[PDB]
Amino acid sequence: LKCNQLIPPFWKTCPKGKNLCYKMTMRAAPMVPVKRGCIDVCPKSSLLIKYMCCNTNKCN
Repeated sequence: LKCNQLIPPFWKTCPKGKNLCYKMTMRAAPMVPVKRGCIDVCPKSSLLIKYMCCNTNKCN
């Protein structure tokens, strides 16, 4: 599995046992996926911050 990076097509390889891709967005303004990488489990949505979790190549 590999995920995206922020702006640049650097992508970001997932380490073993950490094979989601997330992108962290705002609840108030999910315009910019401001944080990005691979995670063990789904980071959960909050009031101020939203996620989308997945598992696909250059998903996120």
